[PDB]
Amino acid sequence: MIVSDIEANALLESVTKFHCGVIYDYSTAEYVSYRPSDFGAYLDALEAEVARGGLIVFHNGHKYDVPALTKLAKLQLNREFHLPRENCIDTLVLSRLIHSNLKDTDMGLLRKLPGKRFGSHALEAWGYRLGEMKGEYKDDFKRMLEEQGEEYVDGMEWWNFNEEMMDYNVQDVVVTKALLEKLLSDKHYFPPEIDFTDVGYTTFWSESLEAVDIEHRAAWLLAKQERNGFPFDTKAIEELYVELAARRSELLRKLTETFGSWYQPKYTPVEHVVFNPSSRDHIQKKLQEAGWVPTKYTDKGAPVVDDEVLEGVRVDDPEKQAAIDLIKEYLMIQKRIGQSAEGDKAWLRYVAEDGKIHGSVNPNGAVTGRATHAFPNLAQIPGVRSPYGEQCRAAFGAEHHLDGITGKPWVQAGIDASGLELRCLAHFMARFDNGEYAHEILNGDIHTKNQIAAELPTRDNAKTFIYGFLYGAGDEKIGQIVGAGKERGKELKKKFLENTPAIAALRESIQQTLVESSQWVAGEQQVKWKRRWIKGLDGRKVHVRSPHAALNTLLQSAGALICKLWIIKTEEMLVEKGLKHGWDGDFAYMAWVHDEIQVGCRTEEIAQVVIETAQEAMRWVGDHWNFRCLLDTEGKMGPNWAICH
Amino acid sequence: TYNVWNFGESNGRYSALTARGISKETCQKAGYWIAKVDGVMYQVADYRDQNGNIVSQKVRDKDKNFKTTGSHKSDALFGKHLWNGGKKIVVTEGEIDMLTVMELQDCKYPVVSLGHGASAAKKTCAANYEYFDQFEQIILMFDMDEAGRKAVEEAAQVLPAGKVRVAVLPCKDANECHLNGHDREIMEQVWNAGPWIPDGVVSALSLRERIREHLSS
Amino acid sequence: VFLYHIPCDNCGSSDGNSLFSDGHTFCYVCEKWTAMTYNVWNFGESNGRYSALTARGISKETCQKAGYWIAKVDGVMYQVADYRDQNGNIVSQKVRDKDKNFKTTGSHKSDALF
RNA sequence: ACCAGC
Ligand SMILES: Cc1cn([C@H]2C[C@H](O)[C@@H](COP(=O)(O)OP(=O)(O)OP(=O)(O)O)O2)c(=O)[nH]c1=O
Ligand SMILES: [Mg+2]
Ligand SMILES: [Mg+2]
Ligand SMILES: [Zn+2]
Repeated sequence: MIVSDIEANALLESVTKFHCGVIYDYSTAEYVSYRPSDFGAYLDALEAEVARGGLIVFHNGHKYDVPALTKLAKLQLNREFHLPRENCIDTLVLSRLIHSNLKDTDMGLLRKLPGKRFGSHALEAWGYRLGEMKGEYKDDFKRMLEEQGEEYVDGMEWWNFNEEMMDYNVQDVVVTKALLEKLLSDKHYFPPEIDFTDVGYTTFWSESLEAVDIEHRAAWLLAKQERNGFPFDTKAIEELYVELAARRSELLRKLTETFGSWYQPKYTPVEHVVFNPSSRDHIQKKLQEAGWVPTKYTDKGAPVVDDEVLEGVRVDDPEKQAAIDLIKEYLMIQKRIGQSAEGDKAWLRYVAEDGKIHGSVNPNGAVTGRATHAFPNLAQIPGVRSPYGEQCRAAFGAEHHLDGITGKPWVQAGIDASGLELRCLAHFMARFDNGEYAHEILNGDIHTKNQIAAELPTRDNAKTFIYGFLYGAGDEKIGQIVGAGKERGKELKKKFLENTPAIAALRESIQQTLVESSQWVAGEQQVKWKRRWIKGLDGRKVHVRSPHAALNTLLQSAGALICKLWIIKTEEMLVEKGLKHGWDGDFAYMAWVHDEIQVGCRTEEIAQVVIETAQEAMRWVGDHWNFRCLLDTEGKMGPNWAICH
Repeated sequence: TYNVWNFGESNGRYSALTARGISKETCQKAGYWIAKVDGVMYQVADYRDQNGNIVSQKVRDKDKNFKTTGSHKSDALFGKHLWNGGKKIVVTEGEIDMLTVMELQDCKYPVVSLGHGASAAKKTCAANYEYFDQFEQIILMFDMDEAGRKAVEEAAQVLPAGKVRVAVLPCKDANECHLNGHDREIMEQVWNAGPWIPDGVVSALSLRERIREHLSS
Repeated sequence: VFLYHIPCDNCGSSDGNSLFSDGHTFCYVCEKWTAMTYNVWNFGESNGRYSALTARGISKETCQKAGYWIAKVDGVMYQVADYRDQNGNIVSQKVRDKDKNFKTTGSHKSDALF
């Protein structure tokens, strides 16, 4: 087992130069350094470590280091170099699953961290936590160039090579080894009967928990689909931007003549301030003097202003009744502009040269093992039920990537699971009601007959209502879904509670398992804990933040892992079938939101093979962990991501 | 503008160059130093006469501006005072190139620099004709730009014939090739460069394909 | 750039205040933010006010971000625009009124932009 | 505090 690091010229997008590399060994204990002219010897040492049957340790290796090696081995000295995934291990993957809760333990330590590293899984943060850090590189470099005449306001301190970069690389691999000796010192994930510094690639994975393999495979898959990208249309979204930019310039000239300007107190200094529809304070003052009583006070001195109070509002002047709809439309168009093009993290400022968008996908960002998305966020664009929703999802299509050998568009297949957490709930409480609850779920659609038996107008309101009622609501927040008072909210809870009397029994069992005593305060709550963590489906310690949300962190944390194994198995079957992954192959992963997957492929027969093998992969997921239920998905075929939602 | 800035009154200090790759020994040998006046650290270059008398300063700031201390002479060369003889000189375009060549040769060859640049190089090479007579070979080292080609073409007219040889570089000039690690390819250009051929005259044998091309038109 | 959330002190909320890399905080609930002539005219001396133009239509924030401010000196109304440099300092000014009295104060360069 | 998602 070796521990190595890299230094490059820039990020993974455009990397063209190797600088230095330090390899430390657990068999000879040598700081084997390398040079810019010694990159071939570095690759020979890595291939000798691969061929002997060992493991190579990196930090953020799946996302950054391994494709940088693969690119620099080809574009500098023209030789193929591929690392197997069963030999490369990462320390940033292990930092997220053992220590999955840093924001709830960073206080009391902030005396150590400067403040900018608050809850950071970066290696400099752990160097500050392990108290092994002989200064920084960026700040010392900036201080050196401010000591010299030439200043460097850019902040990309990886152009030239020197010896200080070698010294901080040695410091970086020392910090990496210091993180690895602590992260391997856990007893719940690694059994304390064998040393993990001398085992092969068939022993380190097969003599530990299942959670350490699935997370590294998911990190490999998510780094690969991050490297793949997502096709995007530039002209169709500029047409939308030039469409809805001349709309808010009409909604301000027409509106300020209705709601006039006024003087505001700054001998008494006054100012001539005009109506700003973006502020929620001016609209409140203009609805006070228009003859309206809010009858709703969330704040201690101010009413609430949102979409549900601007619908049931009546004034005497009939012009303001039509103007409030224009105010709501202006706020919607303002949010559309802020999300689409004019935002700091907008769509048009993260488009690559090949017309694609590469988004950061964090595999373990939530406290319940749910993956998050950032820079940009591709899982929060408006749906088809929202206004200007179909015109946005038509641009995020897979038919905008012509093939490089034929010049033809491709076909997008989107596969969603229906009733995931509600079927997992039937899996958990099957030992209480003897398992006659998951049979009605398999008998037709559950949300349709729930809508019929609950007289909700839409299926979406019923799907919102059932997960509102299930995850610990109140008396008014689920009466707010139907718009009635607390009496209907009480009678619907008494209706849906007496149907299946196994939810309260499972809740009482979980409360008897976790908590033992709970002292009550009139303004707080003092809870003496007994077991803070919950064993998951793979022995992972799932953290609990609040005791009345234990059903939440027991349900959705067990629902993400089956999807995380299913997205692995649905390509492990296709690779063994004899297909090819990548843009020059047969299929390519594009987007993985919490429920559905979006794959893009060349011909429709490949989409048929994918939609056939997805059910078999989901069946293997349901069979591998011995589930009492029967899992099922549903797929759609189309040109873009407006039909396949 | 005022006077020659002394290092004592301006808090002079000899340091290295991290962003360009020059240690403090070369700037100690030459006299390119750093003043701390008005808060902002100013870079400043020193000019000397043949005997060693300080005659001119070149003041540059953090934001690429120029400041002359007074009467800038036409025979002002950066590095002329240190060497008074030799068989092979290298004339650099700027001032960091001469320090870069001093770094890669351990202070062996007589290497100087210009005082005007590529704009008024012909006047300062015509006014320094008597200094180049005591030498045996001259290696012109200019930028790989259109202005650099114009300077190496037109400034090589007032020079003595038979002693001018021009080297080529893959970078902009020698300093980025020092930064990109091309320290072996520059020494061959110092030792074996190309003579003063491409002025505009052609050979009788080099046209053999091109006359064919006009024969195929 | 945004980093994370801190509990506010004015509104007293838990996730209302946000911390930035520049050192300033901003709360979303309480809305509190923390941290010729040859003479360039001073802003506070000539009664500088960021008034929004009414007859043609320009918001106040554009006049704040551009530096086009109204002076009320000598009982009249002037519209002073400011020309700056790359360093972030006022280089020159332009004065415009109803009679279009072009009184360009300061060192007006030949390559001045806005 | 608001908006969107699953
Ligand atoms: C809308 C919503 C869904 N969820 C859960 C329910 C699901 O397990 C997952 C995604 O929900 P959905 O995909 O919207 O619902 P579904 O998969 O049960 O049905 P279908 O595919 O036929 O439309 O997230 C919440 O926890 N809170 C929510 O507000
Ligand atoms: Mg690294
Ligand atoms: Mg679904
Ligand atoms: Zn606040």
